[PDB]
Amino acid sequence: LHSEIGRLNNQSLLWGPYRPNIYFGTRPRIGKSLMTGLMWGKIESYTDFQHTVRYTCEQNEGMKGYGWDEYDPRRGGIQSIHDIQNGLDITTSFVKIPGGAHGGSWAARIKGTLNDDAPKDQKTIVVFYVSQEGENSELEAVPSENEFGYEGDVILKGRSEALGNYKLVVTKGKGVIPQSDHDLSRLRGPGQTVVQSLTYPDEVLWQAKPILFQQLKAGIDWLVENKYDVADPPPPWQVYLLANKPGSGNVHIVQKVFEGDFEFDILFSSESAGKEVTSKDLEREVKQATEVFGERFARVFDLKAPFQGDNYKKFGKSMFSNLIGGIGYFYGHSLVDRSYAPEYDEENEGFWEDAAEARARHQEALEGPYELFTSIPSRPFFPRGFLWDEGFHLLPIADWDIDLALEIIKSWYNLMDEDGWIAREQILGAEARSKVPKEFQTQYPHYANPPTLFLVLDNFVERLRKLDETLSTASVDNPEVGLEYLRRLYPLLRRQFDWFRKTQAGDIKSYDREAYSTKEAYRWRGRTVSHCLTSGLDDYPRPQPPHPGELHVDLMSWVGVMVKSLISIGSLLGATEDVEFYTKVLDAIEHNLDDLHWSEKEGCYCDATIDEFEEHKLVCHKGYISLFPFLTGLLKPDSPKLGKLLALIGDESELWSPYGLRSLSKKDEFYGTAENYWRSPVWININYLAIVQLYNIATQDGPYKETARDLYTRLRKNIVETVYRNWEETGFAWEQYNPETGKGQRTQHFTGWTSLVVKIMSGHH
Ligand SMILES: O=[N+]([O-])c1cc(N2CCOCC2)ccc1NCc1cccc(CN2C[C@H](O)[C@@H](O)[C@H](O)[C@H]2CO)c1
Ligand SMILES: *[C@@H]1O[C@H](CO)[C@@H](O)[C@H](O)[C@H]1NC(C)=O
Repeated sequence: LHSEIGRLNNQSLLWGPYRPNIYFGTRPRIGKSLMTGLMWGKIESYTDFQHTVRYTCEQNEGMKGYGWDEYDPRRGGIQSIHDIQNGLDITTSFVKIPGGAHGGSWAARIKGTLNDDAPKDQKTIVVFYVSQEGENSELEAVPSENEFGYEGDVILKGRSEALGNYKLVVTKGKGVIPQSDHDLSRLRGPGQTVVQSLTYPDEVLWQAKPILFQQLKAGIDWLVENKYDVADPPPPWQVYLLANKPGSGNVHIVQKVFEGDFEFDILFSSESAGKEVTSKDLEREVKQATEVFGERFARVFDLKAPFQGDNYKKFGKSMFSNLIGGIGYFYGHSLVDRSYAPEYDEENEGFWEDAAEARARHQEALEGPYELFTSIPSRPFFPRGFLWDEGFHLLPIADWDIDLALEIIKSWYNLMDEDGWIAREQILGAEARSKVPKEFQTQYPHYANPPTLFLVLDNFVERLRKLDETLSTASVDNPEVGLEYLRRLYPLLRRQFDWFRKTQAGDIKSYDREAYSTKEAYRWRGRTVSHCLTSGLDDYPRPQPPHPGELHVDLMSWVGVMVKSLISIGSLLGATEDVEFYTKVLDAIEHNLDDLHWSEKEGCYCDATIDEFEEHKLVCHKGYISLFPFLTGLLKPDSPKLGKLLALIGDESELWSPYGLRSLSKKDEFYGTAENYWRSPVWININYLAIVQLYNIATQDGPYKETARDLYTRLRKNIVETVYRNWEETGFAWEQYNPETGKGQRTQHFTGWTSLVVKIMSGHH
């Protein structure tokens, strides 16, 4: 049955718009196969199209916004693009039609509506770019009956091992198609849909923009050669209309020009399915997917007071649909320093200078290829896998579709090397590398990231204890299937645990360090004078200078989270030897959190170093780090330490702003200094952890139940309304929020863990 659910999840999830780095495109979960991409731009002059054309996601003054209004990767979705520069409101509706043996069929409608400001007769160029990688696959444009291009539909006929036989149709579309009475029309036609069919080596097919412009430039070179000149120039839209040359190749460019409003359809028909897809199919399936999205949303994300209103519901659907709509399929080589240079052990003072010298040897090499199926923080800015972000992304996704969440976790754990390392940042293939400066591509096998993916597995275990609709819950509805998933994953989870203890070890023994345990102490590798990027809290102030004796209380808490998950999953699997080892470790972390990281003087947890005089010194910077044992749920609800942390959380003069908890206390000397990234702003991911833990305490007998209930109620309200007000005014989820003003700041489209807000609204954790 596990096998069967496997095959059905593959077939369900194979096709999608799994190219979140571009406005609209499709690819299957196959490395070397069929990819599609949409381009558009106004053309008003001989030189503006190069500057107006849209392909890869950006955010600037020229784009009002964009995002998914609805999405489910099994069914499809509707995306809205609001383009100020090109005067266009675009709708891309995508829908999946199951059948046959090759992951089924799909359809998309592209709709462009000129905004009020645009000239009514604006000319818009639209390109549908189709590419196919694979040594023994084929794709052919069926020629038109007509001389110069297509009056109707364009038909591509294709074959591969992976997809079988298929046809891809770009429909004629609705809208005015401009006509040229110029002399050139004798040789290029008056104006019509055109197709150019090309071949390049498989590894450059992704470079859609340069491949297009190279064809456009050949077109213009031909005009200059053939006496079309400034005495009598063709109109700009005809100078930029490719000469029709359909045929066979691994690239197919389908170009249309519209005057005013336009729409056209893309119909992908898997031959192994029944009848080929029609525009009527598309319209029907789009209606259906919308009804299904509506029904699932009211079940899965039932928003509780005071967020029951339609305005909060619209907000929730937008925050949710952008998070799940960010799911991409990435394939290619990763850049990795496999030197394991000894400078990376960081056992000396000044270790960051040694580590710099090792990096400057540039021993990194490309390795893989690898594949990843994952949600992303940011389409325009960070369209790739981030290890601790994904833990946050999958909490709402797992509610919606636990089986999808488990596929993504599986995809992440298939990246783990023999040692138990997954790169914190997954830059797979040249297309992914193009969005990243060379200096920042290289991953390091000694750099960890919080294991937030365990928090999702915790939600799954609690659920496992206590056809699309069926597939979505098959791994909890069939406990046999769920246990078997954990059985295969468990060894990887245990390998990572051991990797953390081996590679991120703190030094107790070699200093005057008293503690209940000689084993349990941890230090994030990879820290520089002003940063600790591996912790995920880039510039939170840490002990100065960095030191091999440093201990980080957040890292110990994360190991705590891991052991509690391994106890749970080990138990379900009856790994009794293993569960006994974990239990001793958990008891040891509970004691050493206190002996090594608790400040009675400050009333909070702190990182440690060793002094100028080689003694253990606590270093207290009141903020998120200080709360970590509480945030990761390691503290008993009756703990006096917890009560002191609730006093810090609630204190307006330290962390409590009207807009949520400040990353750093207003009292801390590093408040609003340097880049001020994690040194004051309100971050939705850590606020979410705090809201879940306050709720935990509010729903138990104990001495802080009522303090927790009050703080839970207000914190939930402050975080949701801050993100809501900003979405209302700007159309964006933001990366962080200003604790003085409430404004969203840094990066837009952060869906992204800011989308945790859908879960905070639905409550009942
Ligand atoms: O140096 N940069 O290439 C760079 C460029 C830009 N630009 C691009 C063009 O213009 C607009 C903004 C912005 C920031 C950076 N900073 C470093 C950076 C690298 C990768 C991800 C993140 C975001 N998160 C940071 C979180 O702290 C972490 O926890 C989380 O895991 C991670 C993923 O969400 C930050
Ligand atoms: C989907 O299934 C095929 C064959 O059953 C397999 O090769 C592939 O690995 C599966 N998915 C992924 C991305 O592994």
